[PDB]
Amino acid sequence: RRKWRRWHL
Amino acid sequence: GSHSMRYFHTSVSRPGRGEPRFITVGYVDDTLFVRFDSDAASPREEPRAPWIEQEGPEYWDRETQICKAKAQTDREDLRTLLRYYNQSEAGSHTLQNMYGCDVGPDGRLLRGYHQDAYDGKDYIALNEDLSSWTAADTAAQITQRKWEAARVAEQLRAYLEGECVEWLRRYLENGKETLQRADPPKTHVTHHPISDHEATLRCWALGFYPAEITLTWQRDGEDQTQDTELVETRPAGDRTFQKWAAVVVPSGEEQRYTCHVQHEGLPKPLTLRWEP
Amino acid sequence: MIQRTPKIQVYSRHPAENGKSNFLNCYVSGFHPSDIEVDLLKNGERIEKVEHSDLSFSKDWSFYLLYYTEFTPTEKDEYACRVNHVTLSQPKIVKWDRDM
Ligand SMILES: [Mn+2]
Repeated sequence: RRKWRRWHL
Repeated sequence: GSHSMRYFHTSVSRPGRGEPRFITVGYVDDTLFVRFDSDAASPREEPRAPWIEQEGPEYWDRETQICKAKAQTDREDLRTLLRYYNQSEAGSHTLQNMYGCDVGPDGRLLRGYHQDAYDGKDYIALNEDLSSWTAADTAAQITQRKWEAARVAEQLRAYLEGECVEWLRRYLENGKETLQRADPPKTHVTHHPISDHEATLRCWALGFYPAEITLTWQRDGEDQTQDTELVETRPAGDRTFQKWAAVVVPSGEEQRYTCHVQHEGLPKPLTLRWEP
Repeated sequence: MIQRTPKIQVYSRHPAENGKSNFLNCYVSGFHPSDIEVDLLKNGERIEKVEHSDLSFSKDWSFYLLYYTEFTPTEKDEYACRVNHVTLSQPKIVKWDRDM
Protein backbone atom coordinates (compact mmCIF):
# COMPACT_ATOMS: atom_id res chain seq x y z
CA ARG A 1 0.00 0.00 0.00
CA ARG A 2 0.92 3.63 -0.68
CA LYS A 3 2.51 6.21 1.64
CA TRP A 4 0.25 8.74 3.39
CA ARG A 5 2.71 11.61 3.63
CA ARG A 6 4.21 13.88 0.94
CA TRP A 7 5.82 17.30 0.74
CA HIS A 8 5.85 20.18 -1.70
CA LEU A 9 8.84 20.79 -3.97
CA GLY B 1 13.55 -15.15 -4.64
CA SER B 2 14.14 -11.43 -4.17
CA HIS B 3 11.14 -9.16 -4.88
CA SER B 4 10.27 -5.48 -5.45
CA MET B 5 7.30 -3.16 -5.07
CA ARG B 6 7.08 0.14 -6.94
CA TYR B 7 4.64 3.00 -7.31
CA PHE B 8 5.05 5.15 -10.42
CA HIS B 9 3.42 8.55 -10.92
CA THR B 10 3.24 10.96 -13.85
CA SER B 11 1.63 14.39 -13.97
CA VAL B 12 1.57 16.29 -17.28
CA SER B 13 0.41 19.90 -17.38
CA ARG B 14 -1.74 21.11 -20.25
CA PRO B 15 -2.25 24.83 -20.00
CA GLY B 16 -5.66 25.88 -21.34
CA ARG B 17 -6.94 22.29 -21.10
CA GLY B 18 -7.74 22.03 -17.39
CA GLU B 19 -5.77 20.43 -14.58
CA PRO B 20 -2.76 18.21 -15.31
CA ARG B 21 -3.32 14.59 -16.37
CA PHE B 22 -2.27 12.33 -13.49
CA ILE B 23 -1.66 8.57 -13.87
CA THR B 24 -0.21 6.26 -11.26
CA VAL B 25 0.39 2.51 -11.29
CA GLY B 26 1.72 0.02 -8.76
CA TYR B 27 3.79 -3.11 -9.44
CA VAL B 28 5.05 -6.09 -7.53
CA ASP B 29 7.98 -7.40 -9.53
CA ASP B 30 6.82 -7.29 -13.19
CA THR B 31 3.11 -7.55 -12.30
CA LEU B 32 0.82 -4.51 -12.45
CA PHE B 33 -1.63 -4.60 -9.52
CA VAL B 34 -3.23 -1.15 -9.09
CA ARG B 35 -3.97 1.88 -11.23
CA PHE B 36 -5.46 5.38 -11.00
CA ASP B 37 -6.14 7.78 -13.91
CA SER B 38 -7.43 11.32 -13.22
CA ASP B 39 -9.27 11.46 -16.54
CA ALA B 40 -11.74 8.70 -15.57
CA ALA B 41 -15.37 9.73 -15.02
CA SER B 42 -15.22 9.65 -11.22
CA PRO B 43 -11.75 8.23 -10.58
CA ARG B 44 -10.88 5.52 -8.07
CA GLU B 45 -7.82 3.38 -7.65
CA GLU B 46 -8.70 0.06 -9.31
CA PRO B 47 -7.32 -3.49 -8.93
CA ARG B 48 -5.37 -5.05 -11.82
CA ALA B 49 -4.42 -8.41 -10.32
CA PRO B 50 -6.63 -11.09 -8.69
CA TRP B 51 -4.71 -11.23 -5.39
CA ILE B 52 -5.38 -7.56 -4.53
CA GLU B 53 -9.17 -7.81 -5.06
CA GLN B 54 -9.63 -9.23 -1.54
CA GLU B 55 -8.54 -5.97 0.11
CA GLY B 56 -11.59 -4.37 1.69
CA PRO B 57 -13.38 -1.09 0.94
CA GLU B 58 -11.26 0.85 3.43
CA TYR B 59 -8.13 -0.11 1.45
CA TRP B 60 -9.53 1.28 -1.78
CA ASP B 61 -10.84 4.39 -0.02
CA ARG B 62 -7.41 5.16 1.49
CA GLU B 63 -5.58 4.42 -1.77
CA THR B 64 -7.93 6.70 -3.67
CA GLN B 65 -7.50 9.52 -1.14
CA ILE B 66 -3.70 9.21 -1.48
CA CYS B 67 -3.87 9.22 -5.29
CA LYS B 68 -6.06 12.34 -5.35
CA ALA B 69 -3.81 14.11 -2.82
CA LYS B 70 -0.69 13.25 -4.89
CA ALA B 71 -2.37 14.71 -8.00
CA GLN B 72 -3.12 17.93 -6.15
CA THR B 73 0.42 18.19 -4.72
CA ASP B 74 1.84 17.71 -8.23
CA ARG B 75 -0.49 20.40 -9.62
CA GLU B 76 1.00 22.96 -7.23
CA ASP B 77 4.54 21.63 -7.65
CA LEU B 78 4.34 22.06 -11.46
CA ARG B 79 3.60 25.76 -10.83
CA THR B 80 6.53 25.95 -8.39
CA LEU B 81 8.90 24.46 -10.94
CA LEU B 82 8.00 27.13 -13.56
CA ARG B 83 9.29 29.64 -10.97
CA TYR B 84 12.44 27.68 -10.12
CA TYR B 85 13.39 27.39 -13.82
CA ASN B 86 12.17 30.86 -14.92
CA GLN B 87 9.78 29.26 -17.40
CA SER B 88 6.71 30.68 -19.09
CA GLU B 89 3.18 29.43 -18.30
CA ALA B 90 2.62 28.42 -21.99
CA GLY B 91 4.08 24.91 -22.32
CA SER B 92 3.39 21.39 -21.12
CA HIS B 93 5.74 20.01 -18.49
CA THR B 94 6.08 16.65 -16.70
CA LEU B 95 6.66 15.56 -13.10
CA GLN B 96 7.46 11.95 -12.39
CA ASN B 97 7.91 10.14 -9.07
CA MET B 98 8.86 6.59 -8.19
CA TYR B 99 9.19 5.04 -4.79
CA GLY B 100 9.22 1.57 -3.27
CA CYS B 101 11.38 -1.19 -1.85
CA ASP B 102 13.31 -4.37 -2.66
CA VAL B 103 13.40 -7.36 -0.34
CA GLY B 104 15.53 -10.50 -0.29
CA PRO B 105 14.44 -14.14 -0.16
CA ASP B 106 14.12 -13.80 3.63
CA GLY B 107 11.85 -10.76 3.31
CA ARG B 108 14.30 -8.22 4.75
CA LEU B 109 14.76 -4.77 3.20
CA LEU B 110 17.49 -4.77 0.55
CA ARG B 111 17.02 -1.15 -0.71
CA GLY B 112 14.45 1.61 -0.60
CA TYR B 113 13.82 4.23 -3.31
CA HIS B 114 12.23 7.64 -3.69
CA GLN B 115 13.07 9.78 -6.72
CA ASP B 116 11.59 12.64 -8.73
CA ALA B 117 12.16 13.94 -12.29
CA TYR B 118 11.10 17.11 -14.08
CA ASP B 119 10.73 17.12 -17.88
CA GLY B 120 12.25 13.66 -18.07
CA LYS B 121 15.45 14.45 -16.17
CA ASP B 122 16.58 13.74 -12.63
CA TYR B 123 15.41 16.41 -10.16
CA ILE B 124 15.93 15.08 -6.62
CA ALA B 125 16.56 11.56 -5.27
CA LEU B 126 16.69 10.03 -1.82
CA ASN B 127 20.04 8.31 -1.47
CA GLU B 128 20.41 4.62 -0.63
CA ASP B 129 21.06 5.60 2.99
CA LEU B 130 17.43 6.79 3.21
CA SER B 131 18.91 9.79 5.04
CA SER B 132 20.43 12.21 2.51
CA TRP B 133 19.57 13.70 -0.88
CA THR B 134 21.04 14.09 -4.36
CA ALA B 135 19.83 17.29 -6.01
CA ALA B 136 20.46 17.55 -9.78
CA ASP B 137 20.78 21.35 -9.95
CA THR B 138 20.34 24.62 -8.05
CA ALA B 139 16.55 24.45 -8.33
CA ALA B 140 16.42 21.02 -6.75
CA GLN B 141 18.76 22.34 -4.02
CA ILE B 142 15.88 24.66 -3.00
CA THR B 143 13.68 21.59 -2.59
CA GLN B 144 16.47 19.82 -0.73
CA ARG B 145 16.75 22.66 1.77
CA LYS B 146 12.99 22.58 2.41
CA TRP B 147 13.01 18.78 2.78
CA GLU B 148 16.00 18.86 5.16
CA ALA B 149 14.18 21.42 7.32
CA ALA B 150 11.06 19.24 7.39
CA ARG B 151 12.94 16.01 8.09
CA VAL B 152 11.33 14.36 5.00
CA ALA B 153 14.06 11.70 4.63
CA GLU B 154 13.28 10.36 8.10
CA GLN B 155 9.60 10.08 7.26
CA LEU B 156 10.31 8.22 4.03
CA ARG B 157 12.76 5.89 5.78
CA ALA B 158 10.04 4.97 8.30
CA TYR B 159 7.65 4.05 5.45
CA LEU B 160 10.25 2.26 3.32
CA GLU B 161 11.60 0.10 6.20
CA GLY B 162 8.14 -0.52 7.67
CA GLU B 163 4.93 -0.53 5.66
CA CYS B 164 6.61 -0.95 2.26
CA VAL B 165 8.29 -4.20 3.32
CA GLU B 166 5.32 -5.44 5.38
CA TRP B 167 2.75 -4.91 2.63
CA LEU B 168 5.08 -6.37 -0.05
CA ARG B 169 5.34 -9.51 2.09
CA ARG B 170 1.52 -9.67 2.36
CA TYR B 171 1.08 -9.33 -1.43
CA LEU B 172 3.72 -12.03 -2.10
CA GLU B 173 1.81 -14.48 0.13
CA ASN B 174 -1.65 -13.59 -1.15
CA GLY B 175 -0.35 -13.69 -4.76
CA LYS B 176 1.86 -16.73 -4.27
CA GLU B 177 0.27 -18.65 -7.19
CA THR B 178 1.66 -16.15 -9.70
CA LEU B 179 4.17 -13.82 -7.97
CA GLN B 180 6.17 -16.83 -6.76
CA ARG B 181 6.07 -18.71 -10.10
CA ALA B 182 8.61 -18.26 -12.85
CA ASP B 183 7.43 -19.32 -16.32
CA PRO B 184 10.41 -20.41 -18.43
CA PRO B 185 10.80 -19.21 -22.02
CA LYS B 186 9.65 -21.34 -24.90
CA THR B 187 12.58 -21.20 -27.27
CA HIS B 188 13.37 -21.90 -30.94
CA VAL B 189 15.64 -20.75 -33.80
CA THR B 190 14.42 -19.60 -37.20
CA HIS B 191 16.37 -19.07 -40.43
CA HIS B 192 15.72 -16.12 -42.79
CA PRO B 193 17.66 -16.00 -46.08
CA ILE B 194 19.05 -12.59 -47.05
CA SER B 195 20.87 -13.89 -50.21
CA ASP B 196 22.51 -17.06 -51.68
CA HIS B 197 25.47 -15.94 -49.53
CA GLU B 198 23.96 -15.40 -46.07
CA ALA B 199 20.94 -15.64 -43.74
CA THR B 200 19.62 -14.36 -40.40
CA LEU B 201 19.40 -16.78 -37.50
CA ARG B 202 16.88 -15.52 -34.93
CA CYS B 203 16.71 -17.00 -31.45
CA TRP B 204 13.30 -16.60 -29.81
CA ALA B 205 12.15 -16.63 -26.20
CA LEU B 206 8.39 -16.51 -25.67
CA GLY B 207 5.95 -16.79 -22.78
CA PHE B 208 8.39 -16.10 -19.95
CA TYR B 209 7.93 -14.41 -16.55
CA PRO B 210 9.56 -12.48 -14.99
CA ALA B 211 11.01 -10.20 -17.69
CA GLU B 212 14.73 -10.62 -16.79
CA ILE B 213 16.43 -12.87 -19.37
CA THR B 214 19.73 -13.19 -21.18
CA LEU B 215 19.91 -14.28 -24.84
CA THR B 216 23.25 -14.46 -26.60
CA TRP B 217 24.74 -15.93 -29.76
CA GLN B 218 28.16 -17.62 -29.94
CA ARG B 219 30.19 -18.71 -32.95
CA ASP B 220 32.60 -21.58 -32.17
CA GLY B 221 32.11 -20.68 -28.49
CA GLU B 222 32.87 -16.93 -28.82
CA ASP B 223 30.20 -14.35 -27.96
CA GLN B 224 28.95 -12.35 -30.97
CA THR B 225 27.57 -9.39 -29.04
CA GLN B 226 28.88 -6.70 -31.48
CA ASP B 227 27.14 -8.57 -34.34
CA THR B 228 23.91 -9.48 -32.49
CA GLU B 229 20.65 -7.52 -32.93
CA LEU B 230 18.82 -7.83 -29.61
CA VAL B 231 15.31 -6.35 -29.42
CA GLU B 232 13.95 -4.82 -26.24
CA THR B 233 12.03 -7.26 -24.08
CA ARG B 234 8.33 -6.72 -24.87
CA PRO B 235 5.02 -7.58 -23.16
CA ALA B 236 2.78 -10.24 -24.68
CA GLY B 237 -0.29 -8.80 -22.96
CA ASP B 238 -0.97 -11.61 -20.68
CA ARG B 239 1.54 -11.54 -17.98
CA THR B 240 4.45 -12.88 -20.02
CA PHE B 241 7.26 -11.37 -22.07
CA GLN B 242 9.01 -11.98 -25.38
CA LYS B 243 12.52 -11.35 -26.77
CA TRP B 244 14.70 -12.32 -29.67
CA ALA B 245 18.34 -12.10 -30.69
CA ALA B 246 19.57 -12.27 -34.30
CA VAL B 247 22.90 -12.73 -36.12
CA VAL B 248 23.69 -12.66 -39.83
CA VAL B 249 25.67 -15.74 -40.83
CA PRO B 250 27.33 -17.04 -43.98
CA SER B 251 25.48 -19.77 -45.86
CA GLY B 252 26.61 -23.26 -44.87
CA GLU B 253 28.10 -22.06 -41.58
CA GLU B 254 24.90 -22.26 -39.48
CA GLN B 255 26.05 -25.10 -37.21
CA ARG B 256 28.93 -22.95 -35.91
CA TYR B 257 26.36 -20.79 -34.14
CA THR B 258 24.74 -21.49 -30.77
CA CYS B 259 22.11 -19.50 -28.90
CA HIS B 260 22.30 -19.38 -25.13
CA VAL B 261 19.33 -18.66 -22.89
CA GLN B 262 19.38 -17.90 -19.17
CA HIS B 263 16.16 -17.39 -17.21
CA GLU B 264 15.10 -18.02 -13.59
CA GLY B 265 12.41 -20.44 -14.80
CA LEU B 266 15.13 -22.72 -16.29
CA PRO B 267 17.18 -25.20 -14.16
CA LYS B 268 20.32 -24.83 -16.31
CA PRO B 269 21.06 -22.47 -19.21
CA LEU B 270 19.83 -23.70 -22.65
CA THR B 271 21.99 -24.12 -25.71
CA LEU B 272 20.12 -24.13 -29.05
CA ARG B 273 21.02 -24.42 -32.72
CA TRP B 274 19.20 -24.04 -35.99
CA GLU B 275 17.56 -27.39 -36.71
CA PRO B 276 16.63 -27.67 -40.40
CA MET C 1 13.97 20.36 -23.50
CA ILE C 2 15.43 16.98 -24.52
CA GLN C 3 12.98 14.81 -26.41
CA ARG C 4 13.28 11.10 -27.22
CA THR C 5 11.58 9.47 -30.18
CA PRO C 6 9.64 6.23 -29.62
CA LYS C 7 10.91 2.76 -30.33
CA ILE C 8 8.15 0.69 -31.97
CA GLN C 9 7.54 -3.08 -32.12
CA VAL C 10 4.47 -4.65 -33.71
CA TYR C 11 3.84 -8.33 -32.98
CA SER C 12 1.35 -10.97 -31.86
CA ARG C 13 0.74 -12.38 -28.40
CA HIS C 14 0.79 -15.96 -29.67
CA PRO C 15 2.45 -17.53 -32.71
CA ALA C 16 0.36 -16.57 -35.74
CA GLU C 17 -1.87 -19.33 -37.16
CA ASN C 18 -4.08 -18.22 -40.05
CA GLY C 19 -7.74 -18.47 -39.00
CA LYS C 20 -7.00 -18.53 -35.26
CA SER C 21 -7.90 -15.64 -32.90
CA ASN C 22 -4.91 -13.86 -31.41
CA PHE C 23 -3.89 -10.41 -30.17
CA LEU C 24 -2.09 -7.73 -32.17
CA ASN C 25 0.30 -5.62 -30.12
CA CYS C 26 2.05 -2.35 -30.69
CA TYR C 27 4.63 -1.56 -28.02
CA VAL C 28 5.95 1.99 -27.95
CA SER C 29 8.83 2.74 -25.60
CA GLY C 30 11.76 4.99 -24.80
CA PHE C 31 9.94 8.22 -25.57
CA HIS C 32 9.61 11.68 -24.03
CA PRO C 33 7.39 13.64 -23.71
CA SER C 34 4.51 11.27 -22.95
CA ASP C 35 1.96 12.61 -25.45
CA ILE C 36 1.67 10.10 -28.29
CA GLU C 37 -0.89 8.91 -30.85
CA VAL C 38 -1.05 5.23 -31.75
CA ASP C 39 -3.38 3.47 -34.21
CA LEU C 40 -3.61 -0.15 -35.24
CA LEU C 41 -4.40 -0.62 -38.95
CA LYS C 42 -6.09 -3.46 -40.85
CA ASN C 43 -5.41 -3.10 -44.57
CA GLY C 44 -4.68 0.59 -44.04
CA GLU C 45 -7.81 1.41 -42.01
CA ARG C 46 -7.95 2.30 -38.34
CA ILE C 47 -9.23 -0.53 -36.12
CA GLU C 48 -11.95 0.74 -33.70
CA LYS C 49 -11.92 0.27 -29.91
CA VAL C 50 -8.19 -0.56 -29.56
CA GLU C 51 -7.14 -0.72 -25.91
CA HIS C 52 -3.98 0.47 -24.21
CA SER C 53 -2.06 0.11 -21.00
CA ASP C 54 -1.73 2.87 -18.40
CA LEU C 55 1.26 5.17 -18.82
CA SER C 56 4.37 4.06 -16.97
CA PHE C 57 8.08 4.58 -17.31
CA SER C 58 11.46 2.90 -17.23
CA LYS C 59 14.42 3.53 -14.91
CA ASP C 60 15.68 6.29 -17.25
CA TRP C 61 12.30 8.09 -16.97
CA SER C 62 11.34 7.32 -20.58
CA PHE C 63 7.73 6.23 -21.18
CA TYR C 64 6.17 3.05 -22.55
CA LEU C 65 2.69 1.94 -23.62
CA LEU C 66 1.15 -1.21 -25.09
CA TYR C 67 -1.69 -0.80 -27.60
CA TYR C 68 -3.58 -4.01 -28.41
CA THR C 69 -6.62 -5.56 -30.05
CA GLU C 70 -8.02 -9.00 -30.77
CA PHE C 71 -7.38 -10.11 -34.38
CA THR C 72 -7.52 -13.21 -36.55
CA PRO C 73 -4.56 -13.26 -38.94
CA THR C 74 -4.91 -14.54 -42.49
CA GLU C 75 -2.60 -14.96 -45.49
CA LYS C 76 -3.92 -11.81 -47.19
CA ASP C 77 -4.77 -9.26 -44.46
CA GLU C 78 -2.10 -6.66 -43.72
CA TYR C 79 -1.72 -5.16 -40.25
CA ALA C 80 0.34 -2.20 -39.08
CA CYS C 81 0.91 0.29 -36.26
CA ARG C 82 0.87 4.03 -36.92
CA VAL C 83 2.65 6.28 -34.42
CA ASN C 84 2.80 10.07 -34.12
CA HIS C 85 4.88 11.98 -31.61
CA VAL C 86 6.35 15.48 -31.43
CA THR C 87 9.78 14.08 -32.53
CA LEU C 88 8.26 12.85 -35.82
CA SER C 89 7.67 15.10 -38.86
CA GLN C 90 4.99 12.70 -40.13
CA PRO C 91 3.30 9.54 -38.77
CA LYS C 92 5.54 6.49 -38.73
CA ILE C 93 4.07 3.21 -39.97
CA VAL C 94 5.51 -0.14 -38.92
CA LYS C 95 4.02 -3.17 -40.64
CA TRP C 96 3.30 -6.38 -38.76
CA ASP C 97 5.74 -9.11 -39.82
CA ARG C 98 5.00 -12.51 -38.25
CA ASP C 99 8.75 -13.39 -38.31
CA MET C 100 9.61 -10.47 -36.01
MN1 LIG D 1 26.57 -12.69 -55.10
